[PDB]
Amino acid sequence: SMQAPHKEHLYKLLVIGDLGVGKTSIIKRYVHQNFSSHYRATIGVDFALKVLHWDPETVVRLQLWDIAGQERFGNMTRVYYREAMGAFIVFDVTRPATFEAVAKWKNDLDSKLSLPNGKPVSVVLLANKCDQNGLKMDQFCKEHGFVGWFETSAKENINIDEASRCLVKHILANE
Ligand SMILES: Nc1nc2c(ncn2[C@@H]2O[C@H](COP(=O)(O)OP(=O)(O)OP(=O)(O)O)[C@@H](O)[C@H]2O)c(=O)[nH]1
Ligand SMILES: [Br-]
Ligand SMILES: [Br-]
Ligand SMILES: [Br-]
Ligand SMILES: [Mg+2]
Repeated sequence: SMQAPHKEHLYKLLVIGDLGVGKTSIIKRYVHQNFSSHYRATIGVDFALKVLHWDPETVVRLQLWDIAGQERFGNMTRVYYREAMGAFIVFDVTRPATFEAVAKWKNDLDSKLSLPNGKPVSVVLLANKCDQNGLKMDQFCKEHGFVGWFETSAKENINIDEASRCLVKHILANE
């Protein structure tokens, strides 16, 4: 048979952002290679598993937590975030009110979760629905403690493989 991988990683990753920004769609594209325009609102939280053959020696398993957009108005997001090693925070480029919610989610996450060493977790910002300022997005990341941002489309499959690759790169880098 095949030589077993040298190393296998399992990481919990959060997907957060306000109602309808595309959290579920990004996960469905990334994991199941599919999209539909039909809005099925998440109730509480749903889960998916991405297997990355990271290198010939290395598997990375990503336990994706698809959190519903109104969960930040509840009382225990602290439980949702427990043991996560990274997050995507998503907004809808067509609805600027969802961009305002990004800092709300980021502040909620950073207040309730740190790595064992007390460091904040790696977070990438996804500017989603780009199928429907570069410097300013960079400045925003530096001001709010994001490692990166990408324009994404679950519909056209833009930059979702790249954003996830770059987030896992950062999570390994703190190891
Ligand atoms: N055009 C376009 N529509 C998108 C994209 N991503 C999501 N949508 C649509 O936007 C709507 C909301 O998508 P969801 O993935 O359910 O959003 P959500 O953030 O999971 O919503 P909640 O779970 O209710 O908080 C749906 O009608 C999707 O088809 C995208 O990249 N492009
Ligand atoms: Br539809
Ligand atoms: Br809301
Ligand atoms: Br809103
Ligand atoms: Mg959803």
